[PDB]
Amino acid sequence: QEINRRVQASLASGATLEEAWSAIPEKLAFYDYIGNNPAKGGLFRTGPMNKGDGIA
Amino acid sequence: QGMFVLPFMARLGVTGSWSGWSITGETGIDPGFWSFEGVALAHIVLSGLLFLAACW
Amino acid sequence: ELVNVVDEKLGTAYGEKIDLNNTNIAAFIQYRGLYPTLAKLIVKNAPYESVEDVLNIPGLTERQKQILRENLEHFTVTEVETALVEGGDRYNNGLYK
Amino acid sequence: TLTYDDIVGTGLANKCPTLDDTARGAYPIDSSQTYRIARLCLQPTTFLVKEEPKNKRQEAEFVPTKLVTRETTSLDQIQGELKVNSDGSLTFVEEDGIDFQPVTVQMAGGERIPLLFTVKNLVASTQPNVTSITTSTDFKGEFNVPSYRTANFLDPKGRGLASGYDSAIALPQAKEEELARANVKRFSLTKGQISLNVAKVDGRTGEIAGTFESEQLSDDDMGAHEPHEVKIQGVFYASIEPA
Amino acid sequence: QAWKGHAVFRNKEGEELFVRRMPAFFESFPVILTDKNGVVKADIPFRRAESKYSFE
Ligand code: CLA
Ligand code: CLA
Ligand SMILES: CC1=C(/C=C/C(C)=C/C=C/C(C)=C/C=C/C=C(C)/C=C/C=C(C)/C=C/C2=C(C)CCCC2(C)C)C(C)(C)CCC1
Ligand SMILES: [Ca+2]
Repeated sequence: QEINRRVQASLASGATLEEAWSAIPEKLAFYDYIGNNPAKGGLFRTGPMNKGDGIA
Repeated sequence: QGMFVLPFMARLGVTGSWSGWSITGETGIDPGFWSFEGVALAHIVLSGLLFLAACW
Repeated sequence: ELVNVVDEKLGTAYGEKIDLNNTNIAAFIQYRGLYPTLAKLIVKNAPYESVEDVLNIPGLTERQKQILRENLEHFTVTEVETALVEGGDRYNNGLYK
Repeated sequence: TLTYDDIVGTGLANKCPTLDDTARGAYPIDSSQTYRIARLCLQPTTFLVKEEPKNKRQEAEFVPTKLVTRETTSLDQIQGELKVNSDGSLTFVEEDGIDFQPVTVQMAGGERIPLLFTVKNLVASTQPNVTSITTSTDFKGEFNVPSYRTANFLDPKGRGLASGYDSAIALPQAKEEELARANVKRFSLTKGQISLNVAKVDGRTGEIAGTFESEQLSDDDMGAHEPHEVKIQGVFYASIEPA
Repeated sequence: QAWKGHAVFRNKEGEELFVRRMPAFFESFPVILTDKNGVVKADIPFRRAESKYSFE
């Protein structure tokens, strides 16, 4: 929702689609990814999140 | 292959497996009971019988 | 290099129309007058170089040719795909309801 | 002549009819008439698999195997036209029948080799100038060998060609490149070769029998691994009649 | 997996050269090639500045 809000405001201020999306911080985008959702794990899937999907 | 007991079985005439192979590279041989597996099983059963005798 | 040939085939006319060379026989139920009599002759006499070659099946009645002509627009032909025609899958593709 | 209840459970149902030793005759071929094989039966007795060569690139041999799928191996009730050619040769064109069996044999050491033992779409021809079929007649031909599993078959993870997942769903964020060969099912279609050596002929009835040798690829598990080369040996029976 | 075959080394003059084999004592061993009479004809030098027997 926040990503889409920032993109729309960029588009409304005359940015191209490329510019609007390029203005989204990587850090914000990374929160909007299910591999960072704490309810996606397993009891015996041990270790860092990086051990699963990898080091982002 | 780091085989230690296999050569001792082979030295005295145990050369085949129940699964059909022989250490000389033959196929479709029937080793009878005294395959490597039969030898192993005989030793396990002997172990058990000696264990019981020890208790007595 | 590796391709699922059935998924690939969905990107051709096979995915848009009844492919006389590949499509399972139940598909002919979609239009008036094709199933089961024409459906059987079409599958039995495949493959076809063109849709209009379906009109040349030996033994067709005059009425059958008319019905076929009315439905040429719903037909296509693509290369025979082994995966779709083996196993008698054109007669029963393991799909029911 | 035996009934179903005579045969049921004996293993006889998987054997081809035989002809007696007296059947060393000749069956006249009239190039003006049409002919058909009313019943072709193929009964394998031996399955040999070509060993995957160590790396010497020397002679890789066909080795014996153990059948593990029981008396379920024979091809039968096969029919088709028997053409008489310009040169006096005969050509059998297989049209229909029970012309395939899945078969699993086991190599020494445990490796199981599934194959679709088959003569699907067999076209087999004799030598020229076959005025009569005798114990010198033979057929040589090619046949199709389609994928052992057909397009709907789903692997233990639910992946398939015409149905199923197209990825390894249990490894959601795995890199997909190294799993492509497992994820993308492919349908094999290759050729096999067969010789039928006529050993016995009933000139009166038009029944022939003898031995066969066929060569074909085994299962490749929808493109997941390399097939093995298989040699199948056995006996056959065929009944020839004016069409 | 497989024998590569027997390697025969030759110099520019076409004389056969023979690699000196490693004795069991040595964890590492230099690469020295001699003619049939044991005369040094080629080697892999350590110091290059005064090399006379390099393969090059
Ligand atoms: C509050 C406790 C707690 C929590 C929440 C964590 C959390 C974490 N640790 Mg830490 N840690 C702890 C205490 C804890 N730790 C203790 C006490 C030690 C010393 C052993 C450590 C040493 C440690 C190391 C060396 C590592 C971690 C790592 C991690 C991460 C991965 C955890 C994992 O894979 O668990 C797996 C959990 C399980 C598989 C659950 C165990 C369930 C047990 C076996 C059940 C027992 C049942 C019982 C026997 C039944 C009895 C029945 C009877 C009554 C009848 C995670 C951030 C990893 C990491 O990524 O670090 C950077 C890592 O490498 N931890
Ligand atoms: C019951 C009879 C029996 C038989 C037929 C076998 C057979 C076998 N065993 Mg088993 N074994 C047995 C009982 C038996 N075992 C018992 C009771 C034990 C527990 C001690 C073992 C423990 C055992 C081990 C640890 C191993 C075997 C192994 C083997 C294989 C190789 C044998 C070998 O090289 O011997 C070699 C034996 C000798 C060289 C004997 C030496 C005799 C000395 C020198 C005698 C000196 C004293 C004498 C009194 C001197 C005077 C002599 C006089 C004539 C002048 C063979 C399949 C091998 C194997 O392949 O395992 C899978 C192996 O590693 N066995
Ligand atoms: C001849 C021969 C052989 C050999 C053999 C042998 C070597 C044997 C043995 C054996 C044995 C080695 C035996 C044994 C045994 C035993 C026993 C019989 C036991 C027992 C027991 C008991 C009875 C006990 C009891 C008890 C308990 C359990 C607990 C506590 C209490 C009491 C004490 C009560 C062979 C194979 C080469 C081949 C061919 C021939
Ligand atoms: Ca013959």
